[PDB]
Amino acid sequence: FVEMVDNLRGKSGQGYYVEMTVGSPPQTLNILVDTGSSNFAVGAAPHPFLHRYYQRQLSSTYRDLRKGVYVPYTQGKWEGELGTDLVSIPHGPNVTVRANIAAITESDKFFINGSNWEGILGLAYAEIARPDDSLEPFFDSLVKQTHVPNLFSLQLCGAASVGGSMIIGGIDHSLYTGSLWYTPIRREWYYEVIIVRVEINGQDLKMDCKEYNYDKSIVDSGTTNLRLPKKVFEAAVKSIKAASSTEKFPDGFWLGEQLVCWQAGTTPWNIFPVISLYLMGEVTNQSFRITILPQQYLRPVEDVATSQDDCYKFAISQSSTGTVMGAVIMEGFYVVFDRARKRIGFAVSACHVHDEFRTAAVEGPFVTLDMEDCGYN
Ligand SMILES: COc1cccc(-c2cccc(CCc3cccc(N)n3)c2)c1
Repeated sequence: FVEMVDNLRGKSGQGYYVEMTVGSPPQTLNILVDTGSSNFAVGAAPHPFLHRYYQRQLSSTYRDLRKGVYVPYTQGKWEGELGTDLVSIPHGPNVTVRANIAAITESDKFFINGSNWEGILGLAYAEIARPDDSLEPFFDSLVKQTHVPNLFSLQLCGAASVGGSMIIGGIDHSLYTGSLWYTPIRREWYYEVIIVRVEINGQDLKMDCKEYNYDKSIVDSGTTNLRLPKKVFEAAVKSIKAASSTEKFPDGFWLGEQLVCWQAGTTPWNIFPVISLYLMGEVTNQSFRITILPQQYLRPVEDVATSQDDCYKFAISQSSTGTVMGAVIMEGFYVVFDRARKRIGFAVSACHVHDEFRTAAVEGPFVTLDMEDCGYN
């Protein structure tokens, strides 16, 4: 696994990518690591933002599936042609696999101007694969065709340029301190989990916990923010705003509609409280909690040419589709996607940003009753 350490790169707000090769001879591409989707989709045409794209005509091992795929988002989409081909990960396990690949032939507001990735690796399960769950995800193909154990782990560091590790098939104990604590994957579609309690600064929100997971809570390397359902976001902001009334910021800030700036080196960490999410544990009536800092939910915006300050965007936002524990959360922790035992492990990341005051934490066990009632059906 030492070969796989530091195999991720990125830029803030723009995601974490791994090098992959597709076809024979190998074409190298940088591929976004996304635990919130289930298609391996890659640029296959010369869109002007792209450094590189998959040239199927150059590959002897390419096979057409003669079926297209169309994938909408709110504002934007990608569309493509399905096929299979041989896929490796240079700084991953020493194997080659025949995987489905969606050759992206048209898109809108998908690729990012200035980004250094050309595709997406969906690491979630077949249920949310498009056009349907019969299209086998990459990781399912990998596990099926090789002896790679059915698990992967992610250390997203952030740390301008960002970095991290994706350990495929195992865990590397150099990437975390203390103990791993595991929360069950409620259902294998997204990496769905259950949050059972939330504390801002130690003090809890006292909401029907069911709300915390209305209609989902998921772990998602492809979302920057900690996203929260309307009503939980509402309550959540209310307490953070209160926690932090010392200084003042507009209403738009909290809605992610304006940025906040303080002069270089002048940011007040401590007027902002820590956020603790209690996750369902492995055992009845037993939970654990992960604790993140404002340096996680207060994210720098790289360069604004209309300012000189240290400008941050408030990284919590509301959702119609549930809680999303994005890079804000994951950058605090080493996260183990233990597919084989249907559980996600969290430990303090050896690379998370800390000081000599407060620190990211994973703590347990706690006693929490009625954890099953926290899940929405
Ligand atoms: C931290 O990961 C990021 C940050 C910004 C943008 C993306 C990004 C951009 C275009 C496409 C995708 C993959 C599709 C997608 C959309 C929404 C949510 C998820 N998980 N995946 C990601 C990922």
